[PDB]
Parts: sequence; C-alpha cells; structure tokens
Amino acid sequence: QNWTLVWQDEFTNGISSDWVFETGNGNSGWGNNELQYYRRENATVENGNLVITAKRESIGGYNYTSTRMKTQGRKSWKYGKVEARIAMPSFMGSWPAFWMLGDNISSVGWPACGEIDIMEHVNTEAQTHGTIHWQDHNNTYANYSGSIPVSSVTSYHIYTIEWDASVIKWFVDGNLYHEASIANGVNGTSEFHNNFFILLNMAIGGNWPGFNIDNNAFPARMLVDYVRVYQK
Ligand SMILES: [Ca+2]
Repeated sequence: QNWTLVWQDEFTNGISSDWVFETGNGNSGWGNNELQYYRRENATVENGNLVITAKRESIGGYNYTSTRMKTQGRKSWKYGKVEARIAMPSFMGSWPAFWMLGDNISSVGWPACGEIDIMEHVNTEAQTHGTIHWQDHNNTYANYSGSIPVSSVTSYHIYTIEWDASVIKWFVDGNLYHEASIANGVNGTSEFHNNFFILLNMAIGGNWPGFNIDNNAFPARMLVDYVRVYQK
C-alpha cells in the first residue's frame, strides 16, 4: 500500500503538453453515434481546474462541441493507481468519462487493445460506472461493469482504479464498488498486462445515454482538479 507518484497534471495555470486533442465526430460518432464535434477550444483552465465545456454550436454538420483529450503518444503506464478529482454536469444526453485505452490500439484496434473506464456517467443518473472492455480468448467482445450511487456528481468526487497483474479495483471517494480479476489473463484478459494511456471527454448523445438532449443545459462544464498516476 506504498504508492509513489509518477505522473500528474494539476492544471495549475494551463494544460500540460502531455495531452493530445481529438477533433470532430470521428467514425459513426466515435463508434457510439455521439452527436458532438470535438475541439481544442472547448478545453480551458480556470482557477486551477481543467474545464471541458460542452456547447450548442454548429460546426462540421454537428450541433454540439466538446473536448476529448488523451495522453496517447505522450504518457502511458502498465499497472498503478490512476485517479482524478472531477465535478461533472448532470443533464439528459450528457456522457462524461475518465478512462484508459491500451497503447496498442494502433495495431490491434478496439476492443482488442482493452479499455478501462474509471468513471462514466450518463444523463441524470444518481450513480457512476466502472467498466472493462476487451476481446476475449473466443474472439468475442467482452465487458464487465459495476456501479456505485453518487448523489451529487456535480460536486467533486475522487474516481480511482488500483491495477496490478492480478486485479483492477474501482473506487469513488475510496469506496470499492467494482473489481475484475486479470490474474493469468483469466477470461481472456491478457491485454490488461500492457501499457494504457488516459482519456478525458464529455460526449453529448450516443447509444448508451440516448438522443434526448436537454438543450437548456448548455453551456455545460466538466471540471477536473487533477489527474494523478502512482505506481509501486
Ligand atoms: Ca488543480
């Protein structure tokens, strides 16, 4: 239980150069029929917090803008404690996330690369979700998910995973709510023993949240106080 801090973005004055930004709606709405067009302009730093603002704005044929940012190509880790202190909006159509993808997405694709969603929230739910996605030993898409009640997602909460060669554990405010064994690649989990990079985004619409958007919730702000990675 002795952790050493190996990386952080505290967003004290700006966004570090460890982050790369996506642009646009991607392929079929980032694969989930999302409605937003991602931009760099939707990411700012105010008063020591990263602010991802989703807006009702027309660009590229789309009606919403937001930010999707990642450490891919800059920083990645194999095992560790990954955490962020986040305050997010709660409205119909909202889809904020703090998550990780395997560095090998560029060669094996998704979902074989593996995905660890440290925090996902949709719509106005009074809970948050922690999930892994992968391609198992039978060549089939697999997922394993858990949730925890959070009454005020609009307040800051700490979203964390502890990940080692045996397991991934999910916590909110230090409360354990989900766990997945990756020991010996059980259930075809071999790709979780590789380097993963971090992503932050707020999507608007999509298969999971649905297409009922509260247009009176714009502009909407997702606040990240910090992102920290510790390792043994
Ligand atoms: Ca900060």
